Amino acid sequence: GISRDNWHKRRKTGGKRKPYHKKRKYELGRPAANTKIGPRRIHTVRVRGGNKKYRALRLDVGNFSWGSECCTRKTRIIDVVYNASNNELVRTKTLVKNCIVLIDSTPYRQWYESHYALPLGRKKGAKLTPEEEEILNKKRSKKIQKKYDERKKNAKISSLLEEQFQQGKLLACIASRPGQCGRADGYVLEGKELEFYLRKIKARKG
Amino acid sequence: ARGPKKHLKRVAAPKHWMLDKLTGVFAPRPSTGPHKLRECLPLIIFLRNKLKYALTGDEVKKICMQRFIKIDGKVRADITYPAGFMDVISIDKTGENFRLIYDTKGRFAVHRITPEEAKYKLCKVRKIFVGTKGIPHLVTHDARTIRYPDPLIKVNDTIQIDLETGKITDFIKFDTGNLCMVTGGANLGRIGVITNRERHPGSFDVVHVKDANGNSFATRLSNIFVIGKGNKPWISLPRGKGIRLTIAEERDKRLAAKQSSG
Amino acid sequence: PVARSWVCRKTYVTPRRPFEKSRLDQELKLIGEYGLRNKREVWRVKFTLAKIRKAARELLTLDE
Amino acid sequence: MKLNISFPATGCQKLIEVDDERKLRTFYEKRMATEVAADALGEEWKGYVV
Amino acid sequence: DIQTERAYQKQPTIFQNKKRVKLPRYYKNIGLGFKTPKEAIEGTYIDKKCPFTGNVSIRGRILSGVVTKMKMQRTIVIRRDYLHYIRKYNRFEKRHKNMSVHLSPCFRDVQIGDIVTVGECRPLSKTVRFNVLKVTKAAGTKK
RNA sequence: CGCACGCCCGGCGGCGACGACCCAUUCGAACGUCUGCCCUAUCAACUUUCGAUGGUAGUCGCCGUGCCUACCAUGGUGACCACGGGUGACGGGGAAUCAGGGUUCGAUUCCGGAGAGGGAGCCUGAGAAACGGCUACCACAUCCAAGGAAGGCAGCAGGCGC
RNA sequence: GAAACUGCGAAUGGCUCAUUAAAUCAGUUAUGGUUCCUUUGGUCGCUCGACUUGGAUAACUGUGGUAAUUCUAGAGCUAAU
Repeated sequence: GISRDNWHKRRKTGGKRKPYHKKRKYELGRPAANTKIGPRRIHTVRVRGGNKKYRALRLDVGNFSWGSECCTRKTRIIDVVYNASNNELVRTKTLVKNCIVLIDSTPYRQWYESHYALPLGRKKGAKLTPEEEEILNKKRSKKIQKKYDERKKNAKISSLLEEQFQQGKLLACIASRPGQCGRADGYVLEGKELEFYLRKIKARKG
Repeated sequence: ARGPKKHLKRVAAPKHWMLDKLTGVFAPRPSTGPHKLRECLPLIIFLRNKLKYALTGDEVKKICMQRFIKIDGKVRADITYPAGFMDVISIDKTGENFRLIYDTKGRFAVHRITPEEAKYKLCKVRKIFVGTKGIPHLVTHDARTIRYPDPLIKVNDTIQIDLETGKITDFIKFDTGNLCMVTGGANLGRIGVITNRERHPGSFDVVHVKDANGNSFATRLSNIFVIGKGNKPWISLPRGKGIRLTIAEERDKRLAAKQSSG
Repeated sequence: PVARSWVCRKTYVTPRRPFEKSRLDQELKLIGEYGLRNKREVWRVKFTLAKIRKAARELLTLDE
Repeated sequence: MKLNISFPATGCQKLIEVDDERKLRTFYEKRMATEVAADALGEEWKGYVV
Repeated sequence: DIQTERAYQKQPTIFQNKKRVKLPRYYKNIGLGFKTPKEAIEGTYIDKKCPFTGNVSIRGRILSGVVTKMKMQRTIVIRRDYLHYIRKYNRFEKRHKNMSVHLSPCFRDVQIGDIVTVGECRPLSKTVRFNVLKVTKAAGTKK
């Protein structure tokens, strides 16, 4: 059907090839997955050798990684902002590999607070009134507190990250082919990558 | 071709089988196994053509379905099972044991061995490997995977394995000054002492071999088998002892034995 | 695809000039003296000799 | 329009031929696998649904 | 200077967001006695298809032509000359076969006429299968 | 699932058959590298904004790749014969003829390719774009209670036509 | 031990040369850029949380359709690697 072959298109010299055989199967080709954002929907494609290949047609969750301290959590994709290849893949917000998405910052914040015993986001004059957040931020023995005061030293977050946390949504880049593995796994944008992409989103936006 | 091929025509059959033309159209396409299609000896060929125990492929079928023939200490009820190099074929009811090692010419000789020698075989290691728990792995020339080997054995050595346990006893390192039988190319069956190895990064490394009588010949490294340390082979050899004398010498020896018979 | 030979070969060569008096006379003297049945049986022995002489020549040209 | 009429729990069945129009006039514009009362078919078929 | 294309250009193996308190570079010697040149180690360019600072393995053939054209993007046309031997007339005939070959920005200045050594790699584009591995400046070319 | 039936206080296990994610192996397959083909100039310029040659990121595929999307770059080939046209052209191992060179043939039993009336599309399976598989249309064509049913000899024989 | 369900094979073999002019094909190398039934050899108490479970279907039994085909609808009974 959808042919994936070299013999259908002109030689290096601009001379036409006359096809010496009809379409073979291994010269295969199938329609594009076109993965949207919605409730989990995955169809299975049986491929050469009797192996499987999962078509994610809708996805909500995704395994994203805060790379600077090896904090990976399953979060909830909310929307797409910028795609490098094509900008109709933004309009009809398709999930493809290496597209910029926004994710829920809540599992990263929860880990950050429970690891450093310091607040992240939570704007000045934050009423922490359930006060089991204050349990996670206070009430230790002696030597355990020494370990936690030792560690809070190197919890200096990049201001670019700290804004996104306080807004409540982080930028991430999809590192897995979602149309072939049925997964929207990626990494949270940081440093020079983040400054590059934040310029690109603002510039395009206007 | 829309899939794997199952018929092998008699003219396409490997030449070392010495199959006659006017018998049929086909030869026995060897069933998949440890050795390659091209370089094996199918059990029907060895049993019917070489030994002359059977006359037809149906007679060979009638033998091999009584569990008589044992290849490498396991019963093989497949008449086109590929029996290749170094393989040990023990028939119990007759009380006879054969090791398939090459004639001095490019074919398999029918070399009888003793009950005590038909208990092991030499395997050329093909690739060393680490498994899924830092467990080291060997792969041999006859498709055997041996795990937890000796930590010195490397990619071109020879190992002596036992045909009950399938475990490594002793091994011969691939060095200069070690006996090697040549198991591929023009020099097929030539025994000699390794003189040199010539390294070519990206290409096939050629290895110089010295025969007993000062005959020097090269072969690609792949087609060499270290069968002994020094001049001492760890197996028994056919009559000739892998020299491959010239055609003028073979004539002289033939008509010497002829005229002596008279 | 059958189990047959197809390996046949002519064992004689007809001479170029069909009516040379000296050649007719030569061949009849062989036919009569030895009681051959026809010319072919003489041309056959010419051809076998011609092959042997060719193989001798082709080895004699090779350096000793 | 013959009727292949089978009783399951009995496990017996019979071909019963029809040539009264009015009997069949109910069955029309139904779909397959719907229970329909045979009270109308004949007086031996009374309180029956097929 | 770099990152002209819409997607962010990085050597994808090296990680550049290690928390602290120069950028590192990934490269390799590509075997067969080729000196991984100085620009590979001390450049700041990004290339998928550089044999030194990229994901291509050199294996198979090692051929050599003369640089003919340098008018396409990180690619050049070399011209390979040989003598084909006709059998009937016991003489040769001068033939040629020019191939599109991938030039890394590693080799900073090559001039049309320079001698190139090329290593076979996987197919890089429609017609590109070879990589420039060392350049030998054409006869003289000092001034 | 099948044969052998066992070894102590209701205790107590060997040969095989079948099956299985992964690994190597065997059989391959697939897409690439370098060099190689007949006649033709009454075929000298050809290819490209609907892929032509490259770059980046995707899509798809068993995988590498303009294979195909989007945005960029102006490239690729050519008197060393490109582009186009012709073949009573499937390629090769080989065959006939020969002093030495050579010329002509190779549908034809071995290897490789392509096709099953002409194109196209697919199910099942490890492997098929299969035709002694299915689904359409084009050409032909069989059987009809006229509503419908069924086709594929360039398999072995055999019939018409040529 | 017929039938039927299941498993495997039917992609090989055979036939012809219409296509096809760097295409096919031949020698030479690459997969460090892939898939692989079958075979042979490894693996298969590596995991920390029932002395054998379930509801259908065929062959079979019976009731039928249209002129027709290797068309098959309906009912009752029963299996599994």
